[PDB]
Amino acid sequence: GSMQTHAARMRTFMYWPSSVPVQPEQLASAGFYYVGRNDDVKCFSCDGGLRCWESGDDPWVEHAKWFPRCEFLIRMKGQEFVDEIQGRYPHLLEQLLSTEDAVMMNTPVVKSALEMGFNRDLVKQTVQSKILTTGENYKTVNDIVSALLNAEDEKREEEKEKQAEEMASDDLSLIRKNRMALFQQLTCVLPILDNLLKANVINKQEHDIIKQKTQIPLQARELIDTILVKGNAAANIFKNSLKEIDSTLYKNLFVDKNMKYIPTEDVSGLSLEEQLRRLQEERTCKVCMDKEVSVVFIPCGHLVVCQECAPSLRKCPICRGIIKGTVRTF
Ligand SMILES: [Zn+2]
Ligand SMILES: [Zn+2]
Ligand SMILES: [Zn+2]
Repeated sequence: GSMQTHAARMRTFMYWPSSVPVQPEQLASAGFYYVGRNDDVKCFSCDGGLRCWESGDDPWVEHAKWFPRCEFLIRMKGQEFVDEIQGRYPHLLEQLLSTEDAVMMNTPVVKSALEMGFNRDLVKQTVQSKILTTGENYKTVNDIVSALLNAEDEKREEEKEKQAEEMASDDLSLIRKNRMALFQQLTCVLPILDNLLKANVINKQEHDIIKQKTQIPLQARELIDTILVKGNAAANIFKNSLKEIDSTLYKNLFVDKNMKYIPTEDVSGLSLEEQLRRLQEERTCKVCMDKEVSVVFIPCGHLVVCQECAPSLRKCPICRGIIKGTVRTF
């Protein structure tokens, strides 16, 4: 409970990057403290996490958009304020679970940025991200110019990073692009799982985690995501094993590259609770391989980690998307 006081939260912002336009006082008053990496913050009350703050962001409003049941928020701002924000920006989370001259590229603000010479693709990615993470486009030219400059710097950093780490193989990329189709169509889990163990790509604890799931499809999605997290060596074992197990599936995925996906139902109509129930069922944190998954990444919408492991990740292990916030699954 050490972060329950305003004074304690302010002290954490000692390390806060001075260039972020959102000031420590605004964040701390809204219940957030600095977790110590980048510009990641968490609420002391609800444990909601938000990152990648931009000019014009109001911490109270973002708090209510994403964490409307937080007791601190409700006490400080009132239920009316929370209902108001939820009414203005409805169903932000559910939209994440559902996931070229668009309307968003043609507002006065965005045109003003384009007319200054900002790269059009950069503007598109930055605008798209803004809408998915906040439910709205840029409000002023000063805000978008500041966000675009920051986005340019992040892209440069990403370059250096991606260029210093081992590149994803073709095989890993293929598995990643066909994640959902494989969740649906892979039924031969154990031979592949045994082979990952024998290759020391996974250990016995991790082997047990996947083998003990109670239904084939539950085992299968744990296997696939574990592969995506472990990386190139796991993808290679998967590919080689599949060949011997199911020639038709191997061919579809790695040779003809013609897998067809089709959902049995549009869960998009189910309640948020039920969508999360299904997404979370017998899913184990892919980082610690011990605790249950209990976090949804914003804005990619993936369920991959527990609450203790989330703060350690800059990017989603599944899709490599930059994580801009974390919400609890229950
Ligand atoms: Zn909160
Ligand atoms: Zn974990
Ligand atoms: Zn993701």
